[PDB]
Amino acid sequence: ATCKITATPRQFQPALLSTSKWIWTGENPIPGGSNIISTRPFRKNITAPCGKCSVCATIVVASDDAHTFYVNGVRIGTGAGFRQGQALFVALQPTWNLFAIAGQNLVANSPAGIMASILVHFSDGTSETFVTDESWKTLRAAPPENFQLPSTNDSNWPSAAVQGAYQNSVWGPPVLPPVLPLRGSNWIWTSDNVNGAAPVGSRAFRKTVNQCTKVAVCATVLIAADDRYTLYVNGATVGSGSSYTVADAYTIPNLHPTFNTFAINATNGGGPAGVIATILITYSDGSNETVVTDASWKAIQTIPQGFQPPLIDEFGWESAKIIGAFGVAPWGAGMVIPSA
Amino acid sequence: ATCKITATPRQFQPALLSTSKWIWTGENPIPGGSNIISTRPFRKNITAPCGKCSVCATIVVASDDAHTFYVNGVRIGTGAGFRQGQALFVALQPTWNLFAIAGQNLVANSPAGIMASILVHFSDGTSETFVTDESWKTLRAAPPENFQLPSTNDSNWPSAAVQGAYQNSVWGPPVLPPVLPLRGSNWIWTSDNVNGAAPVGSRAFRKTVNQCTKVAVCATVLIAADDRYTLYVNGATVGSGSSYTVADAYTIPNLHPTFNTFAINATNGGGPAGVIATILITYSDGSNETVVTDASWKAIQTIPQGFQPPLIDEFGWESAKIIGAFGVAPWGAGMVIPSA
Ligand SMILES: CC(=O)N[C@@H]1[C@@H](O)[C@H](O)[C@@H](CO)O[C@H]1O
Ligand SMILES: CC(=O)N[C@@H]1[C@@H](O)[C@H](O)[C@@H](CO)O[C@H]1O
Ligand SMILES: [Ca+2]
Ligand SMILES: [Ca+2]
Ligand SMILES: [Ca+2]
Ligand SMILES: [Ca+2]
Repeated sequence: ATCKITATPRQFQPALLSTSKWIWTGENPIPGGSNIISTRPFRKNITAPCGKCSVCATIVVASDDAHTFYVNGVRIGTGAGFRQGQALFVALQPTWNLFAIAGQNLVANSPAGIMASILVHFSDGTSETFVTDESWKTLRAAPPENFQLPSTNDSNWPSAAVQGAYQNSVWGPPVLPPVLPLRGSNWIWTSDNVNGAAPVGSRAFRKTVNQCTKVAVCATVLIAADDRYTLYVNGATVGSGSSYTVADAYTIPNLHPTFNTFAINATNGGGPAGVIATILITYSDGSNETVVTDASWKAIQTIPQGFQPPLIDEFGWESAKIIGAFGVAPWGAGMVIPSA
Repeated sequence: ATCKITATPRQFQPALLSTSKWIWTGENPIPGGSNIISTRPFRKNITAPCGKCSVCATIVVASDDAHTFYVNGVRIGTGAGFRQGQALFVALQPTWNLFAIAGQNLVANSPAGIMASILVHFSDGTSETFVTDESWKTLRAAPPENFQLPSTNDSNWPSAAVQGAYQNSVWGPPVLPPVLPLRGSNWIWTSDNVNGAAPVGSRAFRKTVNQCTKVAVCATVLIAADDRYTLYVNGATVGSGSSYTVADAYTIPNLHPTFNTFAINATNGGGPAGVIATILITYSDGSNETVVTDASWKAIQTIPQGFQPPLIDEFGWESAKIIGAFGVAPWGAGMVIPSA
């Protein structure tokens, strides 16, 4: 039923909308034509290719006018708008997954459509993108009670009707959102960072997530530092960077189910210093949680040997100091963030 | 307020009663004389020696007729009897600890007394024994409400009266109980142990305790194996043994506060095979929990590299097989267990 996960941490791979289609019901046989104010269901049971297990997914979804996105009966997000997609992350069942979307047209005589890409990551480190298209099922009626549940049978539902393609539609191509926000996160450092500068040298930072009653699956990490950083998860090297204007994103497909420690060695070459990160963890029940760099991280000025292992004694580590919320001078708000 | 713990795992050190005294109230000025049916309080605030922090304690207590033992206001155990002591384990405050005992004489015209040794382990790996004696406070009356709480002031209480010594009393010297029971634990192995024998070779076993809402302090481990074992905690070597008739006991004074993994490499030289263990973990709120070898342990027949680290992927590990409860042939119930 389950597969061994041989996937290991890697550079984050953006889900793209380029191959996706806009879908609606076809109540107006003109694609992109005038549609009535209405809410409509869309469903697709997506099976895993034989020989591997699905682990988690990066989702980008756009809508005219609004949407609610469900995975295996669990509401994962609500959003609206076709100028920019919405990023969502979710843990998956190993062999099949039911994706369901309630799409909503809010404006009379206006076009209606939903578009999504679902980039599924498999237990062996491969991935595959699935899209909204005419293989999805819909109804010419409001979403029935529990339409998003696997217990609902859609075998007799009609096929969704394609309203347009990524590069040929009334909507034009939605821009991808950032993989994760840095808004809501903080530049942190050790407490020797004062008056807008820190000493030259390397500093370590640690954050543990341990929800012992849940099952963690995948993490996505967005990180940048002035001047540079090396990132570890459970003692394993994830990646390194040396830019405070271009952030790096990583996928961790092989989290421990209950206890995970993120550790950073960040180095200041002189002058202002800080490290900032946003981390989203997916859980097997469809929930998630976000961790940001803030004062709940532990920090130390002289880095000990083994600073990155998960179960070290954190005696003598201090609370990290918040230098500023994302946006403050001198770094500003212009960080280049990878697309979701 | 707190100290760095430089103590590391070691062979368990028995708390001994040899220097302890029996105490009561002195309502009968004859020590060991006739006493009335009554319940009486006994209290002692024990301070840590300057320069170090107390971490946890091994306690042995005996009574005529019965007792309830409190530490910093928390009830830690109830017991009775002077022929054999009762073993108790508890986490401690770093600089001072209030020990309180409600002693009970159940039989009219009979002697009355309580006796305890408190072997305190300090953050630097040293230890010191404290005993019941005339420095404890008591009352010639039933225990007041909340007498065991630090908020009760005993400054005007009279001194307890010594009823006898370990080697000179009406009771004679209480025998020390085993450090931990093996009764209640099971011999386990991998599932190739069938028909009373297992293949020659080494097998690994893992058990994790992760109460993410509590603070773990110390563990005491009792273990034996046919033919031999090596024991690890959080990847660090604790000890080894090669006897199935003489069990080994260990103290782990430096647990991680929330996540601890016990791992065993046990080896069969041929014939019957099994490993058995009992583990007690103390928590900072005065509570504890016991873990025994049972089918909740994970086991594997080909031991992988890194089998002992805490956060490994346990895919492919099986539930350990219960060979029998402690006492079954061929090993029987005669295991020599270290004294508490
Ligand atoms: C992954 C897969 O093939 N799942 C199918 C399931 O959808 C179906 O309901 C069942 C009927 O026996 O058979 C399973 O094998
Ligand atoms: C470990 C120790 O010395 N504790 C004492 C405490 O018992 C006393 O109530 C308090 C009064 O200021 O002073 C503290 O230092
Ligand atoms: Ca519309
Ligand atoms: Ca700098
Ligand atoms: Ca008595
Ligand atoms: Ca043997």
